[PDB]
Amino acid sequence: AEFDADVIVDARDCIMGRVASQVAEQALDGETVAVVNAERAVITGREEQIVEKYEKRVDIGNDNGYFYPKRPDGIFKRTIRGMLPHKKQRGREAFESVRVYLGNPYDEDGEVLDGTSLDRLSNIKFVTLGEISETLGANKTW
Amino acid sequence: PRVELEIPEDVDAEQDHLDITVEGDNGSVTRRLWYPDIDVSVDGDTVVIESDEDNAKTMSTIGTFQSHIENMFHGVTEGWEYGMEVFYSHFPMQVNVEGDEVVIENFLGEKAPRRTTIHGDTDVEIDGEELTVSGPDIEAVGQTAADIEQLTRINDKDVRVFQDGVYITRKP
Amino acid sequence: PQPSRPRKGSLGFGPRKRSTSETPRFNSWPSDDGQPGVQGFAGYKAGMTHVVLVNDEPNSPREGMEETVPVTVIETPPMRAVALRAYEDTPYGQRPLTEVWTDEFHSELDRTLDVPEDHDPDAAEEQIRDAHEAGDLGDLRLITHTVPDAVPSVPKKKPDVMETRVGGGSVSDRLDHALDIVEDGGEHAMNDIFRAGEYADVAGVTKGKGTQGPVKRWGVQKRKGKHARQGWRRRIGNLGPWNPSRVRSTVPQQGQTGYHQRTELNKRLIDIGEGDEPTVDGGFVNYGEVDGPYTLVKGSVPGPDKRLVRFRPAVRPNDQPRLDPEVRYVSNESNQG
Amino acid sequence: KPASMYRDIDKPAYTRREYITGIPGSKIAQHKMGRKQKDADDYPVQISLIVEETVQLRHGSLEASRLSANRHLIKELGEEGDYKMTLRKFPHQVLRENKDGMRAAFGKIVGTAARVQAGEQLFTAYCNVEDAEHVKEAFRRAYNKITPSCRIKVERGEEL
RNA sequence: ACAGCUGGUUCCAAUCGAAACAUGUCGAAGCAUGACCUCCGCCGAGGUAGUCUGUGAGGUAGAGCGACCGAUUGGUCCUGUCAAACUCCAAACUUACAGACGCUGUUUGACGCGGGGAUUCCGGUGCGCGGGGUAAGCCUGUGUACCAGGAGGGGAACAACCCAGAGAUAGGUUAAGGUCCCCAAGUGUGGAUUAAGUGUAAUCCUCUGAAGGUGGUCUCGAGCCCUAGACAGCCGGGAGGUGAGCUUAGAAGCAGCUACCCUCUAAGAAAAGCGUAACAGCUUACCGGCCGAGGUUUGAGGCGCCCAAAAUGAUCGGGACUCAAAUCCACCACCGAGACCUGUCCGUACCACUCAUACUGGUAAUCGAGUAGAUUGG
RNA sequence: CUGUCCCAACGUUGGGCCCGGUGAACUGUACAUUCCAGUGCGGAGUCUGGAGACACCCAGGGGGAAGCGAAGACCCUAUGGA
RNA sequence: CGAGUGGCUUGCUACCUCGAUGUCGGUUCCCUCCAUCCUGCCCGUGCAGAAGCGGGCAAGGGUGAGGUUGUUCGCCUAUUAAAGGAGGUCGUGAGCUGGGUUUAGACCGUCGUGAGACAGGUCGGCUGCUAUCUACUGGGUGUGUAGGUGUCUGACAAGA
RNA sequence: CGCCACACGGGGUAAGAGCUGAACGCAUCUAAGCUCGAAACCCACUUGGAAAAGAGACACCGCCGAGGUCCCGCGUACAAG
Ligand SMILES: COC(=O)C[C@](O)(CCCC(C)(C)O)C(=O)O[C@@H]1C(OC)=C[C@]23CCCN2CCc2cc4c(cc2[C@H]13)OCO4
Ligand SMILES: [Cl-]
Ligand SMILES: [Cl-]
Ligand SMILES: [Cl-]
Ligand SMILES: [Cl-]
Ligand SMILES: [Cl-]
Ligand SMILES: [Cl-]
Ligand SMILES: [Cl-]
Ligand SMILES: [K+]
Ligand SMILES: [Mg+2]
Ligand SMILES: [Mg+2]
Ligand SMILES: [Mg+2]
Ligand SMILES: [Mg+2]
Ligand SMILES: [Mg+2]
Ligand SMILES: [Mg+2]
Ligand SMILES: [Mg+2]
Ligand SMILES: [Mg+2]
Ligand SMILES: [Mg+2]
Ligand SMILES: [Mg+2]
Ligand SMILES: [Mg+2]
Ligand SMILES: [Mg+2]
Ligand SMILES: [Mg+2]
Ligand SMILES: [Mg+2]
Ligand SMILES: [Mg+2]
Ligand SMILES: [Mg+2]
Ligand SMILES: [Mg+2]
Ligand SMILES: [Mg+2]
Ligand SMILES: [Mg+2]
Ligand SMILES: [Mg+2]
Ligand SMILES: [Mg+2]
Ligand code: NA
Ligand code: NA
Ligand code: NA
Ligand code: NA
Ligand code: NA
Ligand code: NA
Ligand code: NA
Ligand code: NA
Ligand code: NA
Ligand code: NA
Ligand code: NA
Ligand code: NA
Ligand code: NA
Ligand code: NA
Ligand code: NA
Ligand code: NA
Ligand code: NA
Ligand code: NA
Ligand code: NA
Ligand code: NA
Ligand code: NA
Ligand code: NA
Ligand code: NA
Ligand code: NA
Ligand code: NA
Ligand SMILES: [Sr+2]
Ligand SMILES: [Sr+2]
Ligand SMILES: [Sr+2]
Ligand SMILES: [Sr+2]
Ligand SMILES: [Sr+2]
Ligand SMILES: [Sr+2]
Ligand SMILES: [Sr+2]
Ligand SMILES: [Sr+2]
Ligand SMILES: [Sr+2]
Ligand SMILES: [Sr+2]
Ligand SMILES: [Sr+2]
Ligand SMILES: [Sr+2]
Ligand SMILES: [Sr+2]
Ligand SMILES: [Sr+2]
Ligand SMILES: [Sr+2]
Ligand SMILES: [Sr+2]
Ligand SMILES: [Sr+2]
Ligand SMILES: [Sr+2]
Ligand SMILES: [Sr+2]
Ligand SMILES: [Sr+2]
Ligand SMILES: [Sr+2]
Ligand SMILES: [Sr+2]
Ligand SMILES: [Sr+2]
Ligand SMILES: [Sr+2]
Ligand SMILES: [Sr+2]
Ligand SMILES: [Sr+2]
Ligand SMILES: [Sr+2]
Repeated sequence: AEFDADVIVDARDCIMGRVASQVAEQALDGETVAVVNAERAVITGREEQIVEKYEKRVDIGNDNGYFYPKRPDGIFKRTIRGMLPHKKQRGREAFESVRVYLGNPYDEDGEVLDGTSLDRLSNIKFVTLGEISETLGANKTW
Repeated sequence: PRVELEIPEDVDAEQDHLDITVEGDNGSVTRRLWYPDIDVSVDGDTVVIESDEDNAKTMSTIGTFQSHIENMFHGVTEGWEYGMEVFYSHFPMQVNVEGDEVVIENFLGEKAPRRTTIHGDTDVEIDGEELTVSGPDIEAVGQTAADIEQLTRINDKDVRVFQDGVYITRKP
Repeated sequence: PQPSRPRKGSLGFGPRKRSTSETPRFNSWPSDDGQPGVQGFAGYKAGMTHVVLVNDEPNSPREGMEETVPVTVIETPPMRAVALRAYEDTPYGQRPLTEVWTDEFHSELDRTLDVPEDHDPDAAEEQIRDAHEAGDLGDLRLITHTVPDAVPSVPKKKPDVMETRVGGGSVSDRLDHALDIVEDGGEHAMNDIFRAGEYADVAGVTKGKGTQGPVKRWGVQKRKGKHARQGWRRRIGNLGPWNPSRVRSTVPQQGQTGYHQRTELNKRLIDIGEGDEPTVDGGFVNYGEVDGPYTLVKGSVPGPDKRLVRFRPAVRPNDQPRLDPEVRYVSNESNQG
Repeated sequence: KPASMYRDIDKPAYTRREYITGIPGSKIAQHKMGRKQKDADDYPVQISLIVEETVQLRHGSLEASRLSANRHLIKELGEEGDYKMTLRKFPHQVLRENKDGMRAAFGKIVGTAARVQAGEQLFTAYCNVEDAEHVKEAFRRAYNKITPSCRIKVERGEEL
C-alpha cells in the first residue's frame, strides 16, 4: 500500500543505530520517513555476540509476552521505537509516520544520511541485518 | 607497506572488487581477499598488495595474501599434488571414485560405505594402492586430501593397533 | 528428594480451544517430485470394522500370513475442483493473486457460496502466466468442495469447501494440469490421487466433549487415599508457587476438550473401492448404510461419524510403500452385540 | 583458616608478650639457609623477593613459601651448594579468633603473622652467576604461597 | 481504680528554634538536675566563630632502640627483625593567655547577670581517626558535616553522594550534571589506544572480580649480532689416528670409571640428543653454499584477553554505539536550578518624622527553609 | 477381603448451570489492564526502566493482593494481674 | 600454603513484620539453575579388545518401585541407560495430610522441700471464610479496521 | 486394561578433528580465510493466530437488495452465549 514519504532513507551498508537516531529525530520534527533496503542494513561488532543478544531477546518472554521481531523489517522498526516515546501521543504519531521496508517499493532511490555509512574496505567485523534474521529463523523473503 | 608480485608468463590474472581470478594452463582459481585497509590490485604485469597501516595484524594478513597469490600462480602452472597410500591389516579396503565423491568400502569390516565429497575441480586418481589428489586450487586439493585421511578416523579403539586407513605420503 | 515425572499433557496442541472451521485446514503440503497432481482429497467418517489381511512387510517373520487389522470406513465420493487459485511471492510471504473458475457448478453449491455468474477465466489465466514469466509465482492450489448429497447418511447438502495444493513437475506443467481438471467440471476421485497401500495423513476436527476437568483434559491424577475423601477429588494440588505471583498458562486447568483440529500422521490406506463391501449388519451405529465410493484407513481417524475428514499424501513416511494389500476378509458383523 | 581473615593491617600492633599468654610457636624452622658460614659480600649476584602490597603473612605461609623455595635450591644446587638465602621478616604480630555470640568477643590467641610493607624484601638470596636462573625459579614458587603479587628484583648483577 | 504502656487532642499568621547528651535515680519504655531552645527584666562596653605573632601545655603519626624495656635471627665484632599497655627522638595538629588584623557591639545593648516557659535524655548517615569482630545494611567510641526537622537541580528510581540552603512574581546567567535518540544542548575539534560490546557503572548492601597466567596489540629504554652477509630455512660437509683406556663375553660419542689428548682442514666433541643386545642408523655441536636485511636478548609502560558457575525475562536507565555514542591527553562551543545578577511587590527588623505599634521616607552584601518547643498579632 | 494403591472409568441421587419469585453477609484510604527486572524500612498492581495492554460479560479452579477473620496465646518489657 | 565463586548447611547481626506474612515432613501441580547421574558429540589413558578410570562441550529428554523411620537426612533390597544435585517465602495448609515440634489430661526417668521443671521418653489431643481486584484456563458480547459470502495469507505464539 | 499414529533430512555452531596461512623465510587448526563436528540451536513437522493500529490478501455476490437474524424440526455442538 501507498505511503507518501517526505524522506526515503537507504539503509544499505549503513550503521543501523545511527540511521535510527536520525529517523527518530526527524519523525518528531514532523517528517514522514521510509527506511528502505533494511535487509542490507549494517550493525558493527563480532557476529557471535550480536546474534547471542538477539537470540536472547527471542527466548525472553512469558504469558504477558515480549514480542521480539525476527525479520529485518521489524528489527529496524523496533530499534526506532526505542528512540521514540511511543507511549505518549506525540511519540506514537511520530512512530506511526515511519515505516521500514524490505528492498525498495518506490521508484526513487533513497538518500544516504551523513555519518551513517560504513566503508566495507575498512571493516570486516560487522553483520548484515538479513544475516541476523536467517540465524534467528526467519523465512528469507528478500 | 607494499609488496609487488611479478606474474609468470604462463599466467594472466584479472581482478574485480575484492575477488582475484588467476588463469593458466592447469586451470583457473578465483579467491576473495578481504581485510581492513588492504588494497589488492593488478598493475599490468604485477600484483600489488598495499596498505597505509603497518600494525602487526595488517602485516600478518599482507603476508598471508602474498602466499595465497604465489600459490595460485603455482596452481595454474605446475599444479598441486598430494600423494596417498592405503594401508590395511586384516580387512581388504576398497577405495573407489564413484562420481564426484571418493567412496571407501569394507573399512575395518564395515558393511556401510564411508564417503566424502571432492571439493571443486580436484581430481583423485587411483592406481591400485596409491592415490594422487591433484588440482589448481590448493584450498580444494589440500582439503580433499585431508578429508580422505579424516574419513578413516577412529575414536573408539586404539589407533596404534587399528592402523587401517588412507594416509598422506607426499606433501607439495 | 521427591521423584521426577513428565508434565501432564502436551503443550504443542494449544491453546486448547474450539476450532474455527469444522473443515480441517492443512498447514503443510508434500514436496514436488514426479508427475503433477492434486495433493489431497476428502471424505466423511462412517465407522469401524476389521479386515483380515496378508502381511506385506518383507522384514516381518510373519510375511505372507493372515493378520487382523482394525479399519475406519470413510465414504469418499467424487469431489469438484471448481477453481484454480494462484499465489505470488511478495516480501510479506505468499499472497493470493487471482482465481480461474468454471461454468459447470453443482446444483446445491449455492447453499455455501455466491456462485459466479460473470467471470473472465482468460484474464485470470493471463495474470497468472505474466507472473510466471516474471518469476513471481509461488504455488498453485485448487478451490475444492465435497458432494454430501452423494452420501445418504450425512444430513447435510451444504458442501464443505477447502483449498488443496497441486505439486509435482515444473510450475509450467502443473499450471496446465490444474487448468485441465478445472475446465472440465472439476470432477476427480480418490483413485486420481491415491492408490491402496500408500501412507496418507488424515486431518480432522475431533469429537467434542464440552468442558472437562484437568483429569480428563490433561491426564492429571485424581486425589489419592485420604486426600480423596476430604472434599477434593478431581482438583489439582495448586495453581503454582508463591513466586511468580501469577498462574502460569502451563498449569493444567479446566475448559474446552475436544472439537480441536488434529493431523494424524502416516495412516495406511488398506483399500479404496466402491459398493457395499465394508457395511456392517444393521448399519453403522449413528451413521447408516454404505453403498458407494469408500476408503479403508488403518486404525483410528479423528472426529465422530458423519464428520468431514481430509486426506493428503504423507509428508513424513517412515516405511516404503507396499502397494495393494491382499484383503482376505472384511467383517460385516453387526456393531451392535 | 583462610588468609582472608588475617591478611590486612586492620587491627593495632599486638606484639607485647608480657600482656599476651598462650602464643603458638613459630612453624618457621630456619631463617638462615644454605652456607651460613660464608658472607653475603662473597657472592656476585644478589636477588630479592619484593612484596608489592602491604600485608600480614602468617607463620604457616612463611614456612610454606620458604620450604618450597629452599627445597628447589637443595634440588638444583645440592644440599651443601654454593648459595645462601635469608628470610628477613619475623612473625611478631599475635593473631586472635573469636571461637557466646558477639558477647565477650575478644578472641583467644591462635597464631602469629609478619607485617610486611609494600616494596620490602621478604626473601633475599645470594648466589653465583650460573645459579641465577635457579633462584628466580625458587622465588617463582615462593610467591605462589604468600598473599600479594611479587617482584623478583636483581640488586647486584649486570651479567646479562 | 491505677499504668512510667498504645491511640487520639478540632482555627489563620509572624519571630526565634532544639535535644536524641552529662550527673543521680528499684534507673534504663520513666523522672530530677545540668547541657541545649525560647521569653522577660537588669547591666552598660566590650566581645572573640577566623588568621598571624609572641609566651606556655602535649608524646599521637612517623621514627628508633650499643637510649631504657621486653620481644626477636645466625656466624666465626659481624649479621636478621619488632612493640596498644617501650622511648635517645618527634611532627602535622589540638589547646591556655596576650597583642594585631578581621568580624561584631555601644537607638539592632553585644559580653554578662537574674527570672518565667519548655521540649529533650530510642537517633541515623557520610567523611577522618579509631576499639571489638572472619565479616556485616554488625556492635561501641570520637571530631565534623548532614538526615531527622532541608525545599529546588543532578544521580534511572533512592533520608543523609554532588550542586544548592528557599518570601511572591518576572527577565537573565550559571552550578552539579550533561550535549546520538528517548531528552534541553555537539553525531564538536586535534591526536592516540581498544576489537573485548572490553566499556558506555564518581560514591555504593547496591557499581565485583582475585592469586596466577597472556608472541593479543600499542609505546619507550638497554645490551649484543649484522652487506667481511646477521636470525631462520634449505643443500652440502660433518673427516682420520681410534672401535680412545680402564671395566667387560662385549660396550665401538652415547651402561659405569678416568682422561678429554693431535692430525687433516674451511669445519668436525675422547660427543649435546634419540636409537641398538652390541654395531648400524638419525641428527646436535662446529664449517662451507644458496638467500639478502635487519636480527636477538632483557627491562618498563598503555588498553585488552584467560582465570569467570545459579535458579520466572538478558542488559550500561533503555534504544543502541566500534577512526565510538568506549578509553586516555588536550581543546572549542553549548544545554542546564528556586543558586547568582536584575525590575516590581510582601513580610520582618532597624532608622527618620509621629501620640501611633496610623501615614510617609529610608536601610538590610552582612533579613526571609524548619519537627519538638518558647513568644506574639489575628 | 477389598478401588487404599497400580489408574482410573461408567453409572445413581442432591446440588452445580439457565428461567420466575424471595433476598442477606463478609469486606471497602484512594487509584487500580498487568508482567519482567530494579529500587525502596532489606518481601512493590501504584517508585524507576523496559515489556505487554481495545472495552464489557459468563463459567472455573484458588497463584498474588506478605487476601479476609482475631490490638500475637510464643518471646521480651511493665517498680501489671491472678 | 595461597587466591576465590556460590548463597544449599551452620553461625553471626537484630534492618523488616509481634492491631499474627500459619512452623516440620509428606503430597499434588507448575517453572527454573548447572557445579551433568544417564542419554548425544568429544580429549587423555597405567587406551589390544571388552569393561573402566579421568577430563571437555552440553540442561533436549530422563533420573523410576520398594522395607525400617513422622522424619528431612540416612541405612537396606530388587530392578535401571541412570535411578544427579539445587532454587522458586527451606515453591506449594483462602490445595490436601496432620505422623513430628509446641497448649490444656496422664505416665516413667532425672532434678526440686514444694508448686513444678527438662532443647529426656511416652499414650491422647481442633485445621475457619459465599473471590471485590489481579492472574491464568476455557466461553461469549460489543467497538475498531470500513455491504456480504467463501477461500486464504502469517507477523508473532506453543511443543519433547 | 483395548486399538491407531508420533522421521529421515537439511542449515549454523560448542567441545573437538583438520585444511590453507601470516605475523615470526621455518613452524603453527587462527590472527584474515575454509572443510567438518553434539540428544543441544535454526529449519523441517503439529497447534494457535486479522486487533499484525502498516488492523491483511483473493474470488464471486450485492447496495433495493446479497446476505444475516427471529421462527420451526434437530445435533457431527453445547453450563448461559
Ligand atoms: C511459634 O510458632 C507460632 O507461634 C506459629 C503461629 O502462632 C501461627 C499463627 C497462625 C494464625 C493464628 C495467625 O493463623 C505464629 O503466630 O507464627 C507467626 C506468624 O503468624 C502470622 C507468622 C510468622 C511471622 C513471620 C512469618 N511467620 C510465619 C509463621 C511462623 C512460624 C513459626 C514461628 C513464627 C511464625 C510467625 O515460629 C517458628 O514457626
Ligand atoms: Cl513471549
Ligand atoms: Cl513513552
Ligand atoms: Cl574490522
Ligand atoms: Cl493427592
Ligand atoms: Cl539555611
Ligand atoms: Cl551489544
Ligand atoms: Cl493577620
Ligand atoms: K510477626
Ligand atoms: Mg575401550
Ligand atoms: Mg459394540
Ligand atoms: Mg460380539
Ligand atoms: Mg499557627
Ligand atoms: Mg504576621
Ligand atoms: Mg608506629
Ligand atoms: Mg525526628
Ligand atoms: Mg535534542
Ligand atoms: Mg559489561
Ligand atoms: Mg498485641
Ligand atoms: Mg507463657
Ligand atoms: Mg502476683
Ligand atoms: Mg496468606
Ligand atoms: Mg560446564
Ligand atoms: Mg529444560
Ligand atoms: Mg516451605
Ligand atoms: Mg497457598
Ligand atoms: Mg488452612
Ligand atoms: Mg476456603
Ligand atoms: Mg506419635
Ligand atoms: Mg503424640
Ligand atoms: Na552490537
Ligand atoms: Na520474544
Ligand atoms: Na470439605
Ligand atoms: Na504459603
Ligand atoms: Na553467656
Ligand atoms: Na498502676
Ligand atoms: Na536512664
Ligand atoms: Na518506665
Ligand atoms: Na579586636
Ligand atoms: Na598513620
Ligand atoms: Na540518648
Ligand atoms: Na541542617
Ligand atoms: Na531525582
Ligand atoms: Na556491553
Ligand atoms: Na514550629
Ligand atoms: Na468406588
Ligand atoms: Na487466588
Ligand atoms: Na563468596
Ligand atoms: Na510441607
Ligand atoms: Na539435560
Ligand atoms: Na524410605
Ligand atoms: Na512462608
Ligand atoms: Na489446614
Ligand atoms: Na504443610
Ligand atoms: Na548438524
Ligand atoms: Sr540527529
Ligand atoms: Sr489449508
Ligand atoms: Sr500455519
Ligand atoms: Sr478434612
Ligand atoms: Sr511478587
Ligand atoms: Sr578493625
Ligand atoms: Sr601471590
Ligand atoms: Sr585530640
Ligand atoms: Sr562526535
Ligand atoms: Sr577523536
Ligand atoms: Sr541486595
Ligand atoms: Sr591478575
Ligand atoms: Sr519564611
Ligand atoms: Sr521563618
Ligand atoms: Sr468458585
Ligand atoms: Sr488474645
Ligand atoms: Sr554453562
Ligand atoms: Sr555421559
Ligand atoms: Sr531440613
Ligand atoms: Sr541419621
Ligand atoms: Sr522443591
Ligand atoms: Sr524425637
Ligand atoms: Sr524435650
Ligand atoms: Sr498429634
Ligand atoms: Sr475508538
Ligand atoms: Sr574450532
Ligand atoms: Sr481486520
